Parts: sequence; C-alpha cells; structure tokens
Amino acid sequence: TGIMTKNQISSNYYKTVLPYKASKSRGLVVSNIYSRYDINELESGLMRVSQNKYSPDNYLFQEGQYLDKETLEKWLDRKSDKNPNGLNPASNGNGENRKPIYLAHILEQDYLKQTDKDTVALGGISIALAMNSVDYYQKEKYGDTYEQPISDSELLAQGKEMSATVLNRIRQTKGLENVPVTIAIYKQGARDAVAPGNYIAYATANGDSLSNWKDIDEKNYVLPSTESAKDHKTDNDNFLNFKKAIEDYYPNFTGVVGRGRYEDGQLAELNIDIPLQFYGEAEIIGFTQYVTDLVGQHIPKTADLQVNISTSDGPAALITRKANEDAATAHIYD
Amino acid sequence: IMTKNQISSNYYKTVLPYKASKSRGLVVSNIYSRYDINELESGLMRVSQNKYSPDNYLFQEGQYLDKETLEKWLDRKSDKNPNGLNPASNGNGENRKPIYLAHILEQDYLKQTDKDTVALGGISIALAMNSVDYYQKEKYGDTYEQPISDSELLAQGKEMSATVLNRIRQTKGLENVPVTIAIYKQGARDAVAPGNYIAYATANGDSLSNWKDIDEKNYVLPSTESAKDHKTDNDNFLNFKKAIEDYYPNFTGVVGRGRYEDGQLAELNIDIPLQFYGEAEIIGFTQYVTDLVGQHIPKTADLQVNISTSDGPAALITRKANEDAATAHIYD
Repeated sequence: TGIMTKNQISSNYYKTVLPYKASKSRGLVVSNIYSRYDINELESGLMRVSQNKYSPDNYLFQEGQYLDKETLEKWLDRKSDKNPNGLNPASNGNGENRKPIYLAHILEQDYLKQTDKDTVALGGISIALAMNSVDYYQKEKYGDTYEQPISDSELLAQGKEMSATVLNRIRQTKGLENVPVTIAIYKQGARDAVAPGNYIAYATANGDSLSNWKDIDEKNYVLPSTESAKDHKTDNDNFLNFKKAIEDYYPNFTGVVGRGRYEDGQLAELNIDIPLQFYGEAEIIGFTQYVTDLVGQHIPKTADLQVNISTSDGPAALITRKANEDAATAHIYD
Repeated sequence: IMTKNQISSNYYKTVLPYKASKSRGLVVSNIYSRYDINELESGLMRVSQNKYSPDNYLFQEGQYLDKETLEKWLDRKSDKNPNGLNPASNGNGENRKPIYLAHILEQDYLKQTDKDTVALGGISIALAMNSVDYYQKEKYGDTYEQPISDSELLAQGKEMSATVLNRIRQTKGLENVPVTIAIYKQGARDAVAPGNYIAYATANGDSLSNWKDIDEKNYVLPSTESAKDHKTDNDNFLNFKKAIEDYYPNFTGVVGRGRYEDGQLAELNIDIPLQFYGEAEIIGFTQYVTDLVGQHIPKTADLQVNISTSDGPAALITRKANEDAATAHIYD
C-alpha cells in the first residue's frame, strides 16, 4: 500500500495511487480501439460511472491490476477449443449468417480506499465492455474491408450476456472474490464517425449476480451540424454565432468545430477545435485574446469548456472554462 | 475597439477589427526556428513596454512596412537593388561577406483617441541578426556555415538600425511617431536553445538614442551551462526530473527551457513528450507532475509544462510567477 497524488485536477477524476502501478494490460486499449476519442470516452466515462458508487472524496484510482494482457486477449478472441475462455462468438464463416466480433475491448479500473496512514485496500473494481457498433472484417488478405452494422439493441443484449460471464470470472479471481463489481457497456463509434460513441448501460454486483441494468443517456454531437440543429438547436445556434464571429474578423479560419458531450440531454463538455496554419506568434496571441472574448459572449457557462488552438507542429494556445465559472482562462504556448 | 482579454502582463490588447500584418508570414520564411520566432515577437513586445505601456496602448501587427519593401531591404545591396541592407556579394570564398540581417519585424502601438477611434502612437522594430549564416556554394549542394560574433552582429545591427530609422522617416505616416528599434540575435539552426535580444534604442526624431544593453538568455535544463550559471535552478530541475523517473522510468525525455532576464529566471517551459498508451495513464501522470512542480519548482517564474504525444497535446500545467497552486488541464 501507500500514498496517492495530491492534485485531483477535476472532480470527474480520482486521485491516483502511488507508487505508480502501470496497467497489467498497458497499451492494449490503443490496439483495440480505433479512435482516440472513443478511447477517452471509454476511460473517462468509466470513471464517471464509478462515481455513482465510489466518491473521489473517499476513493483512489489505479489502472487495472487484476486482469492481465494475456488473459484479456484470450477473452477478446473468438471462442474456440484452443481458446475456451474467448468471449466473442465462435466463427461460422465470413458469409451471411456470419457471427460478428461484438466485443472490441475490456477495460479494468480499480478503486482503492485508504484505511490508515500508509495503507490502501481494494474497495471495488469497474469493468467496461467496449462493443462494436460496426464490425470490420476482410474475407481475404488484401480483400475489401466489409462492414457489419450492429444495432444498439443487439450490442446491448450481447453486452449484458458477456457481462454475466465476466462477473463470474472476476468472482473466481484471487483477491476479487469479495469486491463489489461494477460493469458498464460502451458503444464504440464507427471508424469514420464524425463523433465518438457513448456509454449505454451499467450494472453492479455486490454479490454473485448483476443488479438490474440502468440505462445511461450519453451522446456526442458535432457542432455545428444538422443533428445538433435538430436536438440542441440553442447550442447549435450559439455555436454558429461563435463561428461567424470568428470568421467576421478572421475569414479564412473556417475549420472551427465543436465536439459536445451530452448527458441526459444537457451539454456537459464542449471541446472546440481550431486548427491553424502558423504565420507568426503575434497573430496567435491576438486571435486567442479575441476567441477568449467570444467564448464569454457565445458559449453557455453550464458546461466545461476547452478550446484547442493548434498548428501542425503542436499546440498554439489553450482556452478553458469550468462549468459554472464566469471567466475563461487562456494560455499561449511558449 | 480592442480585445478585452490580455492573457498575460507581457502582452498588449490587440486592435479590432483585426488587421493582418502587411508582411504576414514573412517571419516564418525568414527565421528558421519557431523558438527564435517566439523570442523575436514576444521579446519585441517586452521591449516595447519600456516605452508604450499596455495600460495605454493597443497592439497591431506591422502595417507600414509591407512585404515587398522588407524583402527589398533584406536583400544584399547591388546595382539592381541599391536598397539592400546586407553587404554586396563578393564571392563565396575566404573573403565572403555574410548575410548579417535575416529579418525585420514591425509592431505598431496605437492609442485610443475616442470611443471608436485609434491613432498610431509609436512603433517598434526588430532587426533579427544571424549568429550563423547558412549558404550553399552550388545549387543543391552541402550547406556551409559562417558564424558571426556577438560584437560584429551588434555593430552591424547598430549601423543598419540607423539606416532603417532614416527610411522609416521617409515612410508616409511614420514621419513623427516615436520609434523603438531593438537588435535580436538569432540562435543557430541546431542550437539547443534559441537566441535573444541584445540591445535597443529609441528615437522621437531622426537620431537614435544611446544603445541600451539587454541582458536576456535562454538555457536548456538540465545542462552544463545552466549548472554553471544558475546552479540552483539546475539543481531544482534535476531533482524534479529525478522524481519523475522514480515512478515513471520509461519516459525520461523531460527537458526544460529557461528564459532569463538580468540573470533571473523569467519563464520555465518544461517539455515532456510521451508515447500514448492510454488516457488514465496520462491523467495519473499529470496529477503526479502537478505535485512535483509544487515540490521542486520555485514559484519565482512563470511556468508551463507541455505534456504531449506525436498527435497533439495531452496535458498542460501552468503556474504564474508568485502563484502558489499550479493548474492542470487534461486534453479531451
């Protein structure tokens, strides 16, 4: 056991245990999840789900230590006599009644509680099953890449079934026999998706069986877009005004795009991307000052806000404002 | 009008509606290192605050010296271009005269005269000097280097500044305004740290004042040079680096870039380039580094920690001079 970090950074995060323990499946998520935006959603979102049961006021976070790379890779593979623990369906051809890869990845997070001066004990674990919304496959090397769409209902049904199997195994895993297990089902977006996927449900096992599944209303939108105009017109309009204001004084900077994460239909976090070509540093400074004014005037202060102004060579400026905070803060990279 | 957020005491508020530099992008063509470009432009703003308070003046990128004029002046002097400030060519041999002047930067400083009007109140000019002149003897051939001493580039700089001021006084709109001119020394292309300003002078008329030395220098931390000149900052940086490798021995490429003014650390930029293995990993690491800056980095200087991957920024930690708590942001 031991201490932890002292800076939390954000309430959505837990303090992390030290000495640092690196994931026993470190990096697997990068090879299994195509989009970095799905990766962020998966890991950040599972911390969000954990906060329903484990307060960051009282619990510490550690990357998954109990399920290792090799074990996770066996579970992620198709079932088979040579891979009996595989969670995905056994192959029955690449044709029509084909059985897809439903499961792309399994994420483990450990939640520890400090019990005295120098000791922390495991208070619970969270698991995410990252499900495919589109399964990509080839019928031969160098062949075309085919897509099999999977509905929310089918991926939800498969996820619930696999989650049962996963819980039973954790229960048979040394040092996890007792710990409450929280499992969440994540829907990965398509590879060419304009926005990442989202969590869809979760359940908790205090004992030997999962509770009823609770639905999660989480969705990511691009701003501006027809979908945003439709479901969140006010956010879309505000964003369009923000954009137009930028272009009124900076006509060619038209790449302004927003990535809005919604929970229960309310904007929780808006990431505004502004990719630029570099023409000089004063240009960046003045632009960032102006955008900082514009977020004050156009962007609702009920969501966490990040404006990433960057060039090909890296970040140029950052503007941030926390939910319910009046003033944005800007930094010019040096 | 103007921008309302200043962002930093080192910066001016900017004139609106925005007017692009009349020499937009020339600095990128002319100055090899992005770190020299930042020094050149931010550094000219710091110089300008000796004469034009950001409480009183608004900033605009240079409008009076356009690209064609600057390019004309940046050329070597010749019969077809008597206007070039650089020495006439006399071969690529032992007697080779180098390109002393790489770039000329103009910054305009405006005063608000009424509710919706501004007027030019002063200008600042930087002459960016080469410390190493790079050239080819044959098209497509090896790149040869001609180093230039501080004393020679300072002298050439002072002489050219006088000529530049003369021409400024023949430029429409610039006949009467206060002018500040500063000499900037560009670092080498493969230098571990960028160059620095070395002197500046002012003129309300057609004659520059006496030149005032500027004591500015950039260091890499840790390094032999910083261990000698600024031992305490170097030691603190080593301790910081060591605490990182204690728990995260994998990524050891932590490097600091320290800008010093009059011998004191003014700004510390810590670069931590990472490979991406996952998001939780970044979050935990950023919390830990945020802890370490409080424990190891004295709050006497503005601080920036850029934790990044090859595909973009991952986390930023900042702390202003004299600010007790650092603030971190995780990129999403």
